[PDB]
Amino acid sequence: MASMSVSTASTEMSVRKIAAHMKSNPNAKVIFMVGAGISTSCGIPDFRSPGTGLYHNLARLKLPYPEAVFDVDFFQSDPLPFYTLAKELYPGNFRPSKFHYLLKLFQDKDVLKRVYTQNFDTLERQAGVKDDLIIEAHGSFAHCHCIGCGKVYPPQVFKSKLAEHPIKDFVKCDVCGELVKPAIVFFGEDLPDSFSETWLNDSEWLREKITTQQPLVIVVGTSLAVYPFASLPEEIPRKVKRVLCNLETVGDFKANKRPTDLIVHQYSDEFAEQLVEELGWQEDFEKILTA
Amino acid sequence: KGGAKRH
Ligand SMILES: NC(=O)c1ccc[n+]([C@@H]2CC(COP(=O)(O)OP(=O)(O)OC[C@H]3O[C@@H](n4cnc5c(N)ncnc54)[C@H](O)[C@@H]3O)[C@@H](O)[C@H]2O)c1
Ligand SMILES: [Zn+2]
Repeated sequence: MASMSVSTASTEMSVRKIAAHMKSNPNAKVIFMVGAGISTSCGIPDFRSPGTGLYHNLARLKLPYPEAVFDVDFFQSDPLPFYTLAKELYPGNFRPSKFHYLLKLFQDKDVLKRVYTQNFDTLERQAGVKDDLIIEAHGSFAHCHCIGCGKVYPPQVFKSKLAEHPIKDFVKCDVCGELVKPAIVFFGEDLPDSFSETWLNDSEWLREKITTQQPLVIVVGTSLAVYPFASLPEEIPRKVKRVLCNLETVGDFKANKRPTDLIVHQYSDEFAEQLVEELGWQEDFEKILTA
Repeated sequence: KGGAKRH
């Protein structure tokens, strides 16, 4: 939970512009669009990084390259790399960051319209963000289905396999015989229907507020390289203010930058602490932290 | 919808 600024430069002033826009439009709400950057301070090992215990266990197992672990044809051929990843990443093995708790503060103040997330942690929900405000664009472990017929399975049947030494005898469907997996969106599958359907309602909400008060969309801790999520920032209305809190300028904010775009080069946890101070909400934050 | 999860 302690943070520091990324460089000698202060970002307090940029962050103060953000707080200034919410003080001027006090019943306006914010849409957040987040990725793996916001969960780095929680100690979630990156499966692409050498140097993690996960990476070396997956290499030992003959995984050809990291993202094969999220590839349906590979999993069908050999489910063990996926099961080993799950055993290490499964919810309940980490705790939410100070950034995750900022979202829950924004909900308590009724200024959260929706969070769109690329992460399959579920730390937004664990932190107490309501179901109706979350869109887990790449799925989670909380549902499971037969890859062959779609039959539904409680998540606990897959869970119970991961506590076994060694892991063998994978979940198989009692109707068709194919593998059952978690509802994690693998590369090459479509996203859940609620992704497109809710962005459709929220795109319409963004346009209608510019003609009345004014809304804010803040993108944090993502490289905007995975589609179709990363088509979102380009689809934000021309007249709706966009903020990027990211170690680097990426995506549509580097390709096609907009006069009102605000870029803040800062660690998501440090961003959270500066925003809460520039908002005046120190007291209700502190209390959420110590529960 | 946007297509399938890709780079
Ligand atoms: N927690 C998770 O569910 C999780 C963990 C590890 C990898 N992933 C992969 C990540 C992913 C989506 O790409 P994505 O979100 O864009 O990941 P990414 O790893 O490609 O990029 C994260 C971005 O955030 C930046 N970053 C890293 N730490 C911080 C920080 N503390 N504060 C601000 N910015 C930071 C960084 O500059 C980078 O562009 C998927 O394909 C996943 O499979 C998800
Ligand atoms: Zn089946």
